[PDB]
Amino acid sequence: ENIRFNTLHIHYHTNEIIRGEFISQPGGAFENSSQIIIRYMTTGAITIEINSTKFSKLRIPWYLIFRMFGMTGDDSIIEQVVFDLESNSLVNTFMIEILEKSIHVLDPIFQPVQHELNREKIIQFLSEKVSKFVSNPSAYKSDENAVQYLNERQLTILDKILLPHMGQTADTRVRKLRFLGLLIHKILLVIMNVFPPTDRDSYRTKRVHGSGVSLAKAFKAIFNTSVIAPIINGFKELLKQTAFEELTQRNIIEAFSAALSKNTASDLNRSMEQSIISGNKTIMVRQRPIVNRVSTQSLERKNLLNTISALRTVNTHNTTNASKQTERADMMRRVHASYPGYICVAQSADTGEKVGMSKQLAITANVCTAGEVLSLKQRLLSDPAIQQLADVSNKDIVRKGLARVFINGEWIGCCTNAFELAQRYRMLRREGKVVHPHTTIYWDSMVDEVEFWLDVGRLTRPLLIVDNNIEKYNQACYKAAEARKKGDKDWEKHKIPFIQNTRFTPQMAKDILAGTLTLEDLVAQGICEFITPEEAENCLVAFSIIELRKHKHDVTRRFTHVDVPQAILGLAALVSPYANCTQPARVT
Amino acid sequence: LLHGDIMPPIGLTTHDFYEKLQLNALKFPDRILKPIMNSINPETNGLFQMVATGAKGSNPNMIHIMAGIGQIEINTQRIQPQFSFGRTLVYYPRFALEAQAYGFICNSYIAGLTSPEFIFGEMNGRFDLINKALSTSSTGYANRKAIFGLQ
Amino acid sequence: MKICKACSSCMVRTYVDGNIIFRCSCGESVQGDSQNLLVSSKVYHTGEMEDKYKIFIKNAPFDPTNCQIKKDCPNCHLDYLTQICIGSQKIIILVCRCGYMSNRG
Amino acid sequence: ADFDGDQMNLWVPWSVMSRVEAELLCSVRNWFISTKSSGPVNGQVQDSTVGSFLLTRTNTPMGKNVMNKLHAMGLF
Amino acid sequence: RKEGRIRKSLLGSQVWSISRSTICGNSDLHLDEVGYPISFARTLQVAETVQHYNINRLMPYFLNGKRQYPGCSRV
Amino acid sequence: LRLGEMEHWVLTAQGAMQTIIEKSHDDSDGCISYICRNCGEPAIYNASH
Amino acid sequence: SGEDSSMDDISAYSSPGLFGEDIIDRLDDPFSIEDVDISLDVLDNLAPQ
Amino acid sequence: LIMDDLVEEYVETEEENLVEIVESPSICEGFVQASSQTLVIIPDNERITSNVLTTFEATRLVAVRAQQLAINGSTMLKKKYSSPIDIAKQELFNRKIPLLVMRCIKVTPEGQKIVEIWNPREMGIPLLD
Amino acid sequence: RSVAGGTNKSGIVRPQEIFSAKPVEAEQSSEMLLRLKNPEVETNKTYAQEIANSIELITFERLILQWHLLYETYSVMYPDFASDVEWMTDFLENHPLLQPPEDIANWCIRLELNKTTMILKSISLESIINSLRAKHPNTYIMHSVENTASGIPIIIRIYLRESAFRATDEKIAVNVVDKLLNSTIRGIPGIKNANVVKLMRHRVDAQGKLVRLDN
Amino acid sequence: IVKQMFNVDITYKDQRDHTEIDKLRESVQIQFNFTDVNIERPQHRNYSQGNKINLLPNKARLCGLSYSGPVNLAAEVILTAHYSNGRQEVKRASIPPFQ
Amino acid sequence: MLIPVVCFTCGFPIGTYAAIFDKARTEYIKTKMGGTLPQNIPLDASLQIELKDLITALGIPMRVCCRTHLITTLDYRKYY
Ligand SMILES: [Mg+2]
Ligand SMILES: [Zn+2]
Ligand SMILES: [Zn+2]
Ligand SMILES: [Zn+2]
Ligand SMILES: [Zn+2]
Repeated sequence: ENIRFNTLHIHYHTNEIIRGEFISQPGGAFENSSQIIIRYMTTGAITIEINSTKFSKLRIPWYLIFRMFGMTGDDSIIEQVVFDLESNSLVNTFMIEILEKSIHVLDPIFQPVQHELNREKIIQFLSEKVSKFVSNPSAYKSDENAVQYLNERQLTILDKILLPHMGQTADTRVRKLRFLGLLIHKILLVIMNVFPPTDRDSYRTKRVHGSGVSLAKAFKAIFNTSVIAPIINGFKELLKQTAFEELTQRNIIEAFSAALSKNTASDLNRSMEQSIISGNKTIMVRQRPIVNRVSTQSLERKNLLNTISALRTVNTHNTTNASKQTERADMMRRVHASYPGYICVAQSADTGEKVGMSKQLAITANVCTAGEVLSLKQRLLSDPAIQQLADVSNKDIVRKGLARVFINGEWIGCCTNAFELAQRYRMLRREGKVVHPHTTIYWDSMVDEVEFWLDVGRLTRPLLIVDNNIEKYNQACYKAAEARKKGDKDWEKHKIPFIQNTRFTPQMAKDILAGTLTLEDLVAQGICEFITPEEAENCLVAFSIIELRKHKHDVTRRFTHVDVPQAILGLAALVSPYANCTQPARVT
Repeated sequence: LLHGDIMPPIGLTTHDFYEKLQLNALKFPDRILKPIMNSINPETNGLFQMVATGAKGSNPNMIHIMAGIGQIEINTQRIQPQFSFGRTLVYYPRFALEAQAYGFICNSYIAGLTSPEFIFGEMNGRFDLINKALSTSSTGYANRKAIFGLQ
Repeated sequence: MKICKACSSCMVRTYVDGNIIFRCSCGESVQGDSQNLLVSSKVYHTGEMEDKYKIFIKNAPFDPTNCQIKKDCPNCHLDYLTQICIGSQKIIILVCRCGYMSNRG
Repeated sequence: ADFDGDQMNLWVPWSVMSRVEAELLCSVRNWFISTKSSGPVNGQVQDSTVGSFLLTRTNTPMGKNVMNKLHAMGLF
Repeated sequence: RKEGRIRKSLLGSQVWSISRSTICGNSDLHLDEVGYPISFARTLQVAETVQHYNINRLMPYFLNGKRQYPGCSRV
Repeated sequence: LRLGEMEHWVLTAQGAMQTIIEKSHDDSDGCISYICRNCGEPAIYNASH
Repeated sequence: SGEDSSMDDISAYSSPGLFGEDIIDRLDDPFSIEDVDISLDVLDNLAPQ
Repeated sequence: LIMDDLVEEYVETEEENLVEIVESPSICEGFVQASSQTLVIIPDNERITSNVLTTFEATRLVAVRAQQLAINGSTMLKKKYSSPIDIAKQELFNRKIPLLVMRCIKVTPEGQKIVEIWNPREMGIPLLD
Repeated sequence: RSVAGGTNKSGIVRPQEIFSAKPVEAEQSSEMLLRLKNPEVETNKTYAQEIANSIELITFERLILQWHLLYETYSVMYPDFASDVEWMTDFLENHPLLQPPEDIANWCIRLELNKTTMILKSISLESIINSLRAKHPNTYIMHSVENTASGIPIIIRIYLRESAFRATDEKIAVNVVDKLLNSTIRGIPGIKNANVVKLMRHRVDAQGKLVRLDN
Repeated sequence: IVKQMFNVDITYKDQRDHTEIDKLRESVQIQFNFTDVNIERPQHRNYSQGNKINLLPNKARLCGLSYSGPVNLAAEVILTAHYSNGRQEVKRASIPPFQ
Repeated sequence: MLIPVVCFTCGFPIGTYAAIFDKARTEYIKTKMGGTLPQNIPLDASLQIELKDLITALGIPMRVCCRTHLITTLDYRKYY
């Protein structure tokens, strides 16, 4: 189990008032992720801490991040958070007081550059505070080239590890500032109780990483210590023993392929095996206590069902520092309302601390792989209904009520009507030609946003699509209303009955049994579609075809999908016969 | 509630008063036993004989098995809308007012549970399992502290 | 807040002379009476105000997961309406895609 | 305890003092009355409770709950 | 902590001359009786000191030795 | 096989001893300690040597 | 340089899988059998009925 | 490079809140021996403890007597029993046990161990037979 | 068992409160039982409900929709509330013996009363005015005409005096605002809720008999 | 991951000064990337001095071996020396594939 | 791994007809399955396969245990 990347996670109550954590991943599952933490402190300060490979554990005042990228005007910096500096509103007032207070709060570490309006000085200060090799703070200042080198290195680092999912070049600094202002806006919205904090147990903001992702995470740290470091040490030793001008292209090659390949003593294979065997727990690489993000267990061959269930096991993430030893302990072990259809509601350990800790995929649930985000990005940016982020400003978004559009958590533009765009792209996905069937199209009606998700680790299950005649029903209602208004005695004769049903037929059941029909054919024909827990919040599902048949003419219960009831159980839970006739704890 | 006729007393919000009214309305009456005993030969029914003589089981067990489970209560309250804002499950609409959307199980165990009913029952059973699991640890902590304070 | 006219910066309040004297780090002063006599603000029923659910109530008729009831819309005469229940007081709002709203909302 | 997988430890006192104490102080007859509730701990359970009810009931579905001498002897 | 010196070695202890097994029901045993498998009865031993009053009773145990039950293992 | 904290608590609640002694000393690491009684420090005693 | 990855913090390769991975929790685990002196081989004595 | 056997650093957080002058003489520093005590036996008519043996006292008497009969065995009992436990139990029941029960009422600071000596052969026996 | 605030009895919360000797502020399920000081009127359920609702703690903050502190004296005006001078002059006319005093300072709070909470809690404007006036020495309080229906609000402008200011002026003014908000409008401090329960008690009657009373 | 996230550009202080150029040199910049990465199927050696043969999973299970495939890397190293005169010398070497 | 030589419950020699039963059941099933794939036979909601007459013709009595163990036992060679 892993929290969703490129997603703001907020946590209000349980001297820091609130925390907003955003982990940014520029591309697929194998890219380095940068974690930014935004904290409102009781002192009034809003601090942004960026944890990355380059540097971490440094809380910078929020306005300094905007100042380093050229946005030095306080009005423009605050405008990134409130989106309109000349709107009375009610959230705007509260946000403006908080931001004005946070600007003037004195910070112990960034005291000299707090009131600095020149971005070069702030960049230099951050470079000195961040660079490992700058242990002499005064010697280099005499050399102008040294200052330029530090500034360039810091700018490159900032472009690489500050919101890399929104871009990694210098062309997207202002877009990154807009996104950061949006994140601060969301955090302050939660602060004023407009929003509740992020549900830690909900699967709408959760991902499941197995094999490839976890092995890649372990492999990065193992490679950096077993290959890069030995080669660096060998090259250093060769240059210290042999004069640089004496190398004849043979010393370099042997030093490369003998420094790491003679005194291995740790091995890439041995370290990968240790990562696989240790499991999801804290471990020590190079005497550094890092957390192994690989969830593994011994293959206990009690039976074949045990092996299959082990291969379909979803494990909660383990962290040493907190491990959630509060009321959260029994909150995370409960059956969450987002589980049905994706996580088996019955499978769990019945004894010990492992009760509800280990989850099982439901029978029809699948793990999505990373889709081609680039094609959908090109389609969305070329969509006339979507105004690109470069062509719209915060004033236009807030005054015209524009709806933000996200793909894999990246804000790529705004649309006039979020619902229409979401429905049109859902229809395109149903066609399956220009939109891949495994993409998530989520519409947040509370804030009018459309989110496209194609990242790895998405739980997905196929759901039969329920279609209705609501348009014809509404037209008949309008015709009957016109007849009544004209003064007709049998105006009700124009009304038609409501019809909702699936297109699934017993003949397709026989074709599936005959092997001539597959789930891919059903998805291509539009009979069924794949639904993600985040997209499931946009769905109203009939729990069975019996329920759908009962409400066939019920215009007040317009299901979007119909479920097969056995899809809420895992393989081991389905072994129990008449499980719905048994107490569910006994099914566990 | 729809006509704005529910007036909470002093000390409760309309939501709390409505939840209390719903919890009181969905309790099984005493006459739920009448159909059960009309179908049961007490001089011959093994289940009734075990329940009535105190060997095993209780009246709620028989009622759940034969008539219906009823309202699923967790911490004295009904099922919370945790699926989304105002939604308890993907199977029920937002701001649903029916009792079934909030954990009321209308089916007995012998009749079989539907998928949402089974999900609510699984939530209750998982609560039971969690409480049983952490009872051992909490009792161990308290017992060790009390023993060392009193030994 | 007051934004300094020379440098786009926020200026402190520093009530000294019986009125507000907006002081900036660049030394500029604006005086600025009348409009900025409000020093502190706090709304105590946030999370239940009108603008909290404004977007949701606007989008409620188009949300397929919202509860519907068999009630006639007085505007377009549809036989069904979207039913909302927001707040700790369980405010019931009936909305329609035609724009009709049940008085409150 | 219950018979569903429970494991119990058993050790036989070998020394004379421990044996004296086991048969004089720690015998389960001393724990028949609970130290906690001041009441009895043991009694009929499950099949024994139902059997006592079935044996002491006035009537069966077959008439009066009676047995002949042979089956009355077999009870003992 | 639990695995530390105090709690694991002083407040509790590993012991010799002890057995563990699964428990099952036996309605033919009295409430103050326990059914002991014979293989465990030839593993755990009772130390009886030979005196004038018990020599006759303990002699069959000595004669049985380790070959027949009830016997003995060490003297 | 371990006789833990709770087993000792149960045995001492019965007021047993002589079984705590047997199991925890005779069937465990129970030994003999020698103390000088004049300074309280562990003394060195050997009968044979 | 900024592009170099040789001196990259390898603790950052392990992406956070939980929200509060840095907050320190001092309380004891409510599900840990730490004050219960029970052998690990008889853990099914705690199994639910 | 990967080490698995971590030691789990251990932290204590709740601090305790317990509530001429020359170098040292041979009296204040030292004298760990503790002064010897004299046995002040309470007179038989001043005793306040029960004239009935507790189950603890009777059990200890039987255990001590049986352990002594394990190494000894010169017995004053009439009937012959084949176990030291039975012999000790009958000795207690026949009021022939050669032991006494001392109940240390108080140890005084002045160095007196005030005790009550009870004869189990004139005491109530609560044991079963 | 209940898990909500003020009645948190789930888990070992109550036993740990008991065994750890946790202070009063650390208790999550604190309760009290009060007997009427009149043996002959304990039988009236209506009187018991009256007393229970009377001792229920209601503060000023419970009844505030929003509040705004202002640097304006009176004997200028934030533009968003320039319409307040109508009911302000109405209050001046309707309260001849409540003219502003000659120590009125710049600081003053303007609070909007929540009418829904006032209706539900049976809180009257006069109750607020008298529970703040005969409570606060250095203050001058003004209310709108309570006749307000749905659409026009009840506004309470509390004007401060330099006797309170007698540290930064704005910060101490905000602290005074906090002190005023936490004032007890009704009830007894620390009592979030107060229900009425039927008590079973024994009393000896005139015949020397011990009778169990359920009423 | 190897070709993009593991590029090395590190400058180390010169530690030798027993030559005029050695005193001139104060740093050397080591710069290399990886160009070819490929993982093969698990292999094993029988003779201890023979050709590598396919290692089947049952043999790895029996012998306690690791079902691991060889990783072959090809790299391009760029070494740059720096002197106290503003010039730099570049020695560019290409590493052939190696396990 | 095979149909047991005798019924586990009563010891009736059901293994005398185990091979004949297996073959005849395969032949009979082939005449009842239509277009459904062999692995989808346990999923066909229209299938009604009764082996009562086959077992009776084998001479096996109407015993719950014997017919159960005859029709339900898994053959190892059919899965390996
Ligand atoms: Mg058990
Ligand atoms: Zn300025
Ligand atoms: Zn309408
Ligand atoms: Zn000494
Ligand atoms: Zn048979």
